[PDB]
Amino acid sequence: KPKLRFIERAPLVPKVRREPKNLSDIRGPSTEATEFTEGNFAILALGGGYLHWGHFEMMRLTINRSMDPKNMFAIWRVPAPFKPITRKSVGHRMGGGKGAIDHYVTPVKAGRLVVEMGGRCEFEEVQGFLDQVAHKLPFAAKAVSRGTLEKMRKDQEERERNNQNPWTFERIATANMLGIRKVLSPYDLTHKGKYWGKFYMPKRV
Amino acid sequence: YKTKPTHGIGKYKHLIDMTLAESYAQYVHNLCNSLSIKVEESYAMPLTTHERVVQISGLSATFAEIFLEIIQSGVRLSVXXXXXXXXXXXXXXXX
Amino acid sequence: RRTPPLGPMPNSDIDLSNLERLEKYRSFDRYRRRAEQEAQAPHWWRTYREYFGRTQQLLERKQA
Amino acid sequence: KFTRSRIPEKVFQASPEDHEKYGGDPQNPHKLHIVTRIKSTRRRPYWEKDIIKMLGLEKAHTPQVHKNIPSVNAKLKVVKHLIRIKPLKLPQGLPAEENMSNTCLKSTGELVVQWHLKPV
Amino acid sequence: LGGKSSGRRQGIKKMEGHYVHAGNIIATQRHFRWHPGAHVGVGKNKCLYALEEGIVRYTKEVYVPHPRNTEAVDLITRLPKGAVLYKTFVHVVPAKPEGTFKLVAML
RNA sequence: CCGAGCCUGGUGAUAGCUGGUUGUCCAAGAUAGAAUCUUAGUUCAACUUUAAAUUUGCCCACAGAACCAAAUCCCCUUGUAAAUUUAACUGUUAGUCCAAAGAGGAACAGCUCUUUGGACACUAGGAAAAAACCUUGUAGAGAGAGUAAAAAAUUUAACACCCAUAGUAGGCCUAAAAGCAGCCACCAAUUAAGAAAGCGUUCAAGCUCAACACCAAAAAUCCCAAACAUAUA
RNA sequence: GUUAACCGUGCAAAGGUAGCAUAAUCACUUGUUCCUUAAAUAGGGACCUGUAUGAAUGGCUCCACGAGGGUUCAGCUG
RNA sequence: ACCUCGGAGCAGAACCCAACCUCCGAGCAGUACAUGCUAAGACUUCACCAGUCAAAGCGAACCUCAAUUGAUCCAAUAACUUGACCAACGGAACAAGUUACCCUAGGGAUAACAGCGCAAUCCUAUUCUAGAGUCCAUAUCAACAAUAGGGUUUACGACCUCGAUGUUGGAUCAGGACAUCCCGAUGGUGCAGCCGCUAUUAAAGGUUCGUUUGUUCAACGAUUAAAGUCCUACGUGAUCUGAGUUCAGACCGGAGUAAUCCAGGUCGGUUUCUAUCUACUUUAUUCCUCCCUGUACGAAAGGACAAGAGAAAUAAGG
RNA sequence: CAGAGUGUAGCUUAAAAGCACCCAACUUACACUUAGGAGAUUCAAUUGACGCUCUGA
Ligand SMILES: [Mg+2]
Ligand SMILES: [Mg+2]
Ligand SMILES: [Mg+2]
Ligand SMILES: [Mg+2]
Ligand SMILES: [Mg+2]
Ligand SMILES: [Mg+2]
Ligand SMILES: [Mg+2]
Ligand SMILES: [Mg+2]
Ligand SMILES: [Mg+2]
Ligand SMILES: [Mg+2]
Ligand SMILES: [Mg+2]
Ligand SMILES: [Mg+2]
Ligand SMILES: [Mg+2]
Ligand SMILES: [Mg+2]
Ligand SMILES: [Mg+2]
Ligand SMILES: [Mg+2]
Ligand SMILES: [Mg+2]
Ligand SMILES: [Mg+2]
Ligand SMILES: [Mg+2]
Ligand SMILES: [Mg+2]
Repeated sequence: KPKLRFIERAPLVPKVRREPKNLSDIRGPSTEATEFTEGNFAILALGGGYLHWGHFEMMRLTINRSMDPKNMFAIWRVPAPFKPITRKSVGHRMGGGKGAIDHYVTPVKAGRLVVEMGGRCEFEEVQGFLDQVAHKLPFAAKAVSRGTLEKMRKDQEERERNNQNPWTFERIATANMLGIRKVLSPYDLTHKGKYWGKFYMPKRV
Repeated sequence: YKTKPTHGIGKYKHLIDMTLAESYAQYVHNLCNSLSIKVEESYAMPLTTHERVVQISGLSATFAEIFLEIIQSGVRLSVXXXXXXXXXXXXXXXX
Repeated sequence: RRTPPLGPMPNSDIDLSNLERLEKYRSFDRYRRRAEQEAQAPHWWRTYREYFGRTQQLLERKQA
Repeated sequence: KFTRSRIPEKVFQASPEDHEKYGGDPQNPHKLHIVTRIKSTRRRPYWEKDIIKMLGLEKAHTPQVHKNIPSVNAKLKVVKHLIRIKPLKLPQGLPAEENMSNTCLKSTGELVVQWHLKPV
Repeated sequence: LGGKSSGRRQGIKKMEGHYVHAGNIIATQRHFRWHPGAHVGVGKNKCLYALEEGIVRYTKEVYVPHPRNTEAVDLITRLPKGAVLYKTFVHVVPAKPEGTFKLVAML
């Protein structure tokens, strides 16, 4: 059964507990689903964001429509929408408790592989629809092969090594020079430069 | 303290006729204990008749075979179904 | 800040992959003995002690 | 939350390249520091304000002489971004009781005793 | 709705190396974040206090529960055959000696 | 000037409310929390002032501060000079933005609510004008001097040319479904051309392709310094 | 239950009777239709889920009267 | 809705820390009856009051539980002792409505109008190619989504004004934007022609009169070339109206024991200013008729543009 | 029947030990506990000769 399965809105056994919006689950690099697990191609999330059910549905549909069925398969590597979003009744004033759970969403960070594809491949064929899917998604995304990813990583490494600018960000941060840690976050030692919010800056290093 | 090298020293959670039949059951249990197998449970099931059980889980074929042989070497047995003879006994497995 | 332990931590070797295979001290006495042994041993983390603290003959005997 | 920042100790270790770049030697390290306040305490945390005052670095561009030792260096590290530090290097011998009056810090941090305003 | 309870102000009142007189409370807690060690008592709150003049010290000592206290015993039994629990203990290390013989008179 | 007249007296009624509080000069001087018919106030605390007595005060370094990140506490040396107590008090106890960690709200607000740190309510220079961003604090005169912060950068979508015969209107399936309605197989003739990758055919046909040969913007009075690519950091 | 005479059943003290009714009568509400206008969220006449009508809190007719409030034929007039 | 007390998260590592933030609970039980006396030394819910722990000693043996509670004066008691859902829980010994008949002190520290921020909602444009369009994603529609922009809406916020700034409509006069309703100039067409649909450019000029209606709106009647969308304190009350509507009188329905109320209905209901200062106070469009012509175009039905001539209309100036 | 590793009772950086093990009682049974039980340097002066494991024939 090679095709994207149904990712249904909400969990069946729902959660009555209203989760307080920890936006940290968007921010930063993805701890979890970074490296390939038996798909050869993927959709790499370059920026963080909350994936809605609609988005998921779209991704399911499009891929299915353009899926070489006997040749190819497609995996889900983001879990199902599990983070509840609460919204107050329309136009009410501030206060009077928290809003009611309206829907559910999936947190995704930069580095997360949203979808995987594998099978007998045509690079062009995969890229076409995967790129479309990426574009459709609510963050900056990239249709990415294994080899391509590796190349990118290598390039990044080279950049890190190369730069003739004597001052890196990391050095400035950890060594505290200027009173600059007063401006910076405590997460700008872990992420260094690169990550500003949900966003990510591949070029700078 | 967290930041001290003696961090999780206290950590513990991660570490954590009838008469004859009965006798036979006991013996079986003892044997199981000796040979390092999980004895889950034992029952007291209802002329007269009397049944006893020794629930067992997890044992490799060769070892299992050996165990069976030892059991064989009175009353009766019932677990492939492996019955034998010399009230009642029934050592149900779960290999 | 997470510092690594200076020497080897206690309870490292015995946790293993599986818990259900081991013997466990079903008694208290054994546990007590183990504790005593541990106490007797030195450790790196200060700790209590830092702050406060023929054959023929045999044969004959056997015969007797 | 903004906090009192603790610096990793690898930051304060001179490489051979570093040595080459600057003047100092790893053996026979300089005894004293000329510490000058080059940047205002205003707009910095109160602990940094305190540190400057403890070092006596109240007038900017007016320099103080501090022992080079772990204790003094810890304070100096706290306000390193407010101060310029340079080794007190005495080309002639350090001031005796006869030469206490005639001295001159100069630029290039050197103390001098033979201070005559006439040229060579 | 619900409750808004005040902060409980519990925790350590005296740290390692502090000079602590007999009676001084050392650390207050709910449950045992620290346990009583040498010359240190326990009040009904589980609060730890000094039983003698001296210096506070903290140590990680092997923990054996009382046989009569059941739950601890059970836990111990559960552990694997080379495991030892360990727990933190607070001691007072006494300074001034209890006694000095003085000369009353020559009789 | 009747929701209860007018005058005199009690009556200088009472106001946690508003307004106002008059010579000079200097100095120290800012909003942790409590309760409270209480949040327009108050009284304790906290901070603040003075006069005393005093010995330590801040910076802090190894050790140390459960289990179920940033940091902090404790803290000897050390750099410094003050902090604790006693004696008298008043006044603040309706705060703002910026950075950071969070919470509510729209991952809205010059929005609301905590915490850590700045700044402002106190001069100056800058950021056009500017409270809160940055540089900078202890004072006065000079028709002296060195500096700090401090002046935004860009400009972007061409692309191939030629040549295309056959077993073959593969079969199975289809009324018919011929490289291309959907499956199975995807074999092969000459140099070389997929049992066919887009169109297109009612089905055929014709077009190609693969293969040989050739080599970023759009608002409501009227744009908004003037301008300038080139003599040496 | 059978728009329902009628049936079954409950509660009540009595269970809104005559009349009148989109009204000076919570809303729905430009209710629906006939008349009036070239054209009518106006006016008149009918109908009735008025779920919020109604009997000296007076209900319903109707003669005269009214600087009361609505609609209008004709004429007339900056 | 809540108002006292406790536990968990926010508040991840000494305490402390809010919200009409998120979640659990309590206002008791059970065992004793040395839950006897006293007492060094501490902690403390950021004050005080209340709470907590407690060595030794003297008397005796050989407490559990998280929260499980409440001051003073007064009562009741021979005395020991015991008295509140004083639950608004630091408690006034005992207290309700209503006020468009209202008054006073204040407040932009707190709303309605207006502005301002934001932009949820709303409006627009791209991207994307799902799907409609006998076939054919892009003549024309357009799903899921993505990226921008606007500030018409209803909100939200409470930053200026409560020693007032006059609030819906309408008249008068209009300045502006264009995101073009009309009149030009083009590109596509599922454009033969006539009529269309869509796209670029264009803001000179223009953008009807009535019935109803408080009204914007809306419907209908007649027109038209068109009968634009908006902004300007919902443009404009020291230029006007006051029909609504922000008061005093009154009814009908309802709510209320009643005074009296209703984001219910209906009749009535005073709109003041002599201008100090700024500002300012003489610089062509379009429709239709005729001809072309009943020609082009089309199989027929119908049916054109351009060039030309004539009449009108409005606007400006005499 | 020729070589190599050796050779404390099940097992040990034990030196006659401690762990293991057995019986009875309590235990449905297991487990715990309480009573009891049994066991060893293969043998002659660091050397030799009996016992295994292993590899050859
Ligand atoms: Mg007065
Ligand atoms: Mg001063
Ligand atoms: Mg604010
Ligand atoms: Mg505010
Ligand atoms: Mg009505
Ligand atoms: Mg009329
Ligand atoms: Mg009657
Ligand atoms: Mg009359
Ligand atoms: Mg206190
Ligand atoms: Mg005692
Ligand atoms: Mg009235
Ligand atoms: Mg009245
Ligand atoms: Mg007034
Ligand atoms: Mg205000
Ligand atoms: Mg104000
Ligand atoms: Mg289609
Ligand atoms: Mg335009
Ligand atoms: Mg007027
Ligand atoms: Mg006006
Ligand atoms: Mg009148």
